[PDB]
Amino acid sequence: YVAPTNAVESKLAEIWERVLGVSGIGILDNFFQIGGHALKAMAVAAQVHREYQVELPLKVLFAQPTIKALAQYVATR
Amino acid sequence: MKIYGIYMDRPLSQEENERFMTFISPEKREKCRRFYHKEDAHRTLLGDVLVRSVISRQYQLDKSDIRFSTQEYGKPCIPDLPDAHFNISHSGRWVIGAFDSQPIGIDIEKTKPISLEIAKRFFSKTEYSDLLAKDKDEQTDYFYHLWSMKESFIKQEGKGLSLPLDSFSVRLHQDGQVSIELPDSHSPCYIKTYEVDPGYKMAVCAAHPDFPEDITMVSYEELLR
Ligand SMILES: CC(C)(COP(=O)(O)OP(=O)(O)OC[C@H]1O[C@@H](n2cnc3c(N)ncnc32)[C@H](O)[C@@H]1OP(=O)(O)O)[C@@H](O)C(=O)NCCC(=O)NCCS
Ligand SMILES: [Mg+2]
Ligand SMILES: [Mg+2]
Repeated sequence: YVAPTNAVESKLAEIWERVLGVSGIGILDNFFQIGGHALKAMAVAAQVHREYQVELPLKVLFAQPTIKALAQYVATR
Repeated sequence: MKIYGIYMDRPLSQEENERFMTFISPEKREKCRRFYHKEDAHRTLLGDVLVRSVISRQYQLDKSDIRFSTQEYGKPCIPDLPDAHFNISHSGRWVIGAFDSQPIGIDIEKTKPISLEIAKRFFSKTEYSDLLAKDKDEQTDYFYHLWSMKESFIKQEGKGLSLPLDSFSVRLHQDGQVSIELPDSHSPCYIKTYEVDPGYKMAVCAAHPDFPEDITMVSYEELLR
């Protein structure tokens, strides 16, 4: 477990927690090992666009399914 | 074509779990151990064993002899047995698998009320319009049809969600047949929906129209053989 270290990680954690119904997600947790699946990945991508006006391609979420990676991608855009 | 289903009327016991773990690769074992939720572990486990059991029976191999790989989008295959095309899907209490001599896709998803936002954002305009045409009485159910039908296609093709959901359109007609709009060009494909459980939508996508009429149920005991 790695606690979030910045605002984008914490927010993405809040998004993931709400989508997955699980509490206290670390930033190295694999989305698909902690209850994630395709339908919930879509909901994750929808809420990233609503929050940050950033288009999260699904292939990116599948390729690097951690908050740290996703925060990186979201921040740089 | 064969379609097998596993209904999880109860969780796997610790014995069963450990016995199922016997059939799989070290890597797959560590993967099952990394699941936060037990049921996700059990679904993945059962799917692996389902493929091992069906293909081992067909080629007269032992279950544990089978070696899996994946192609670039994560679609599982058996490099030694390239004629043995298969696909798995799991959701809730269902683990289902399809098997054919050509590439095949399958999907099942538990229905849960949901907004149309995902359809608006990701599906083709045609599908979104079809969805809006349904009465509130039916829109959740039609969304899960669209979802499972489309996913059966992208899983057949092998790219999964790397293939944009708005690049093709599917339609479930009132008579029960599914049509697909593809740039064909594209090889023939066919989608059939299956009603195996009222709380779930399921579909299969195959290279030909010779689908079984019903699915074959498989018990834990059969799989533990
Ligand atoms: C394929 C797919 C949509 C599955 O979504 P899902 O609804 O969460 O999972 P389902 O229960 O329907 O199916 C699970 C099974 O699908 C199979 N599968 C995985 N990837 C697949 C793919 N690309 N094509 C076909 N089948 C696939 C596996 O057997 C998997 O079982 P397992 O995870 O227990 O080993 C989804 O995993 C996907 O889009 N994967 C591709 C992601 C991608 O684009 N990666 C490339 C990064 S560059
Ligand atoms: Mg699943
Ligand atoms: Mg699915």
